[PDB]
Amino acid sequence: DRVSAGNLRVARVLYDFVNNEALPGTDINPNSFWSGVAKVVADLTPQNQSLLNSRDELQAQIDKWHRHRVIFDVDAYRQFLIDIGYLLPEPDDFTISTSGVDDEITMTAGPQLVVPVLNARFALNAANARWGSLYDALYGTDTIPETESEYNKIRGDKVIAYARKFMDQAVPLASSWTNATGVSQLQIAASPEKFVGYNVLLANHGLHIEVLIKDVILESAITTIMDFEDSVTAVDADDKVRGYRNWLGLNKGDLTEEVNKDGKTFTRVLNADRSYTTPDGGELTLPGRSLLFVRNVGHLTTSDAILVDGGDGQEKEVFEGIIDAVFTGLAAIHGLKTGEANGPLTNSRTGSIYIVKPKMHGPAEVAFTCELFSRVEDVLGLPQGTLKVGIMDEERRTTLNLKACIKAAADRVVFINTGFLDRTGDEIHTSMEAGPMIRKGAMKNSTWIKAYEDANVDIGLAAGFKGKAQIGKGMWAMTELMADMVEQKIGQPKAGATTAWVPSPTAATLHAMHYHQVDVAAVQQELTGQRRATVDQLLTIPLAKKLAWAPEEIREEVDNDCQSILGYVVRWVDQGIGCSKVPDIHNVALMEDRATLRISSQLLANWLRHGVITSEDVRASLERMAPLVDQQNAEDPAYRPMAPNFDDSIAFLAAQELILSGAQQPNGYTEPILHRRRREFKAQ
Ligand SMILES: [Mg+2]
Ligand SMILES: [Mg+2]
Ligand SMILES: [Mg+2]
Repeated sequence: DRVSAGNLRVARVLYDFVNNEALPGTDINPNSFWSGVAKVVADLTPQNQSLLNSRDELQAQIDKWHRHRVIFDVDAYRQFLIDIGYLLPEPDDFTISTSGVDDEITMTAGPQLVVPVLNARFALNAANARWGSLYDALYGTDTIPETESEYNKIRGDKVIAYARKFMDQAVPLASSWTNATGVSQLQIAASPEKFVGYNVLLANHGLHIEVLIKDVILESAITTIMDFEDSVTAVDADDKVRGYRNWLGLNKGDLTEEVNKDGKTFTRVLNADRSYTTPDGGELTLPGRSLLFVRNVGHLTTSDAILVDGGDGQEKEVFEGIIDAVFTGLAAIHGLKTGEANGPLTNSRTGSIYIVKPKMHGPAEVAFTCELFSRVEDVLGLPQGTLKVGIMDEERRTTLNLKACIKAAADRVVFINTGFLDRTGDEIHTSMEAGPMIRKGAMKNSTWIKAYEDANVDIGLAAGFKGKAQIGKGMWAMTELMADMVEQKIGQPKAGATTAWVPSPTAATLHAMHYHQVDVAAVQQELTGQRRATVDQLLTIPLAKKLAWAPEEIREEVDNDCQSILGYVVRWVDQGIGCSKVPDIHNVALMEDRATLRISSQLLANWLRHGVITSEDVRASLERMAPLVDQQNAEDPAYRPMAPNFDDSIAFLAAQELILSGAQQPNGYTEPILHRRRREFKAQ
């Protein structure tokens, strides 16, 4: 069940999906498509492999360098990084030129949702999360404490009062909103231009508020990243094709999903755009859906969805990132076109497609991404420059060369984002040989992470992002702890981030309040010109000093890390579920994703390498945490317990192998082990 398409031996499920579902309506001759795809693969594969080899070669050099330099000669270290080509010169100041970009990205500051593309139900909700009920968000979360079955009026009243107080912040009266006796320029029984329409529609900081006359709706997830990478499990052509079909469906605009509850079924569909009467009596139409990005995989992994003849290989698995650019690009044409075969809805209003590119190391790797995109646009007949790139700043070689990384994509970049979880994973792996690292929770307060976050913004603004491309920060992982999020996450817009990552539609609605409270444009303007971080700060390796930890602190870290690896991996391996809510050793429900795994496994691998803990301690902790995870999953009938037969569980062995072999994984990446182990489970 592979179709010969010249040099490509394509899994039929993929071949049929492309020819039967994706190609018609694109005006791309099917034979030209496969031939052109063959050629991109032939031409770009050697450079892809070469880039990966450079990764390994640099890491080998750093490992060796630390063998005797074990401490700290900062100057010698820095000059070594220069000599080996790890740290490259900063180019001169420039301004990005990226154009054809939507207003959601250039003009608006607000939340950005990330969702697993493989889950249609979740994807649909994510795309529809552009608008959400503040009342539902308040009532349904701990943002309104339970202090002091059916609706509860004493809660609803707190909800109403909270929204009222929010109204006084975002759309202030001339002379609280509470005292309003009714509404009719708008009148209530400060800035009159914040009345934009009715069907009552208000705008503050470029974001809409709708008061139903009853409820307050907030424009919430302005943009949404449909994720093929860390939040999904996709290890073969079957899984990939599920992902590509959902993405195709979102871009056609006809993705639907049946939802059955309480003996009733409703079909989930995409929301229409929203019409209003303007105050002059004219018409206004606003987007009903989040502007969609897609997160492709990075440069590392290969996929047997296509096996390749020619070049330097023998039926070589194709590079996954290459095929993601092709197939996510192809599907996204329908989100730009308006013919009969292209579905009822479009995504961009401006002729762009937005791909998030993760896990890139350094400017050559950004240049290669841009060439891939260029070659794909050629095969697809999209104008050059249509595939715009969201750059994840989440690898040390990228952070340290960030200005050159942006310049390498100056014509295509629509964001940068501090993917802080991967970035910490890379920090640990890169300096693995330097000595034992501080605890995961100490990393938050480290010199390097502070310079990483600040540099990103500075370099962004210095490259002229204000008004042209987002500057983003990272995910809030604690899904039930929304009072904490409303309290803490205001820090990101206050730091000049025009966007930050949220885990669900409800979190998007609550985080949107922060952008009403903080004028991110003015914050960005006050940041303009400032230089708040240094290369020497970034190069401060977060090594633990001696006598850093009482033995209980060591033990708390180990169990916490093992429980989190196990809770996430067991669902990954046994169920093919890539984004799980997993309760830590302190109880709290977290969004675990592959990057959370990278951090935990690398920290443990580092502690093992330097004798902070033993192999025996690791096994012991894993065995102790297994049944806790089994217990957490008990009410799920699809779950199979890991205990007591730990060595018969592929999931368990996968968690063990991530830690015990963690030091040998390229840059600490979890895919080689996880992909291997998921395939093993499927074939069992
Ligand atoms: Mg369409
Ligand atoms: Mg649209
Ligand atoms: Mg990441």
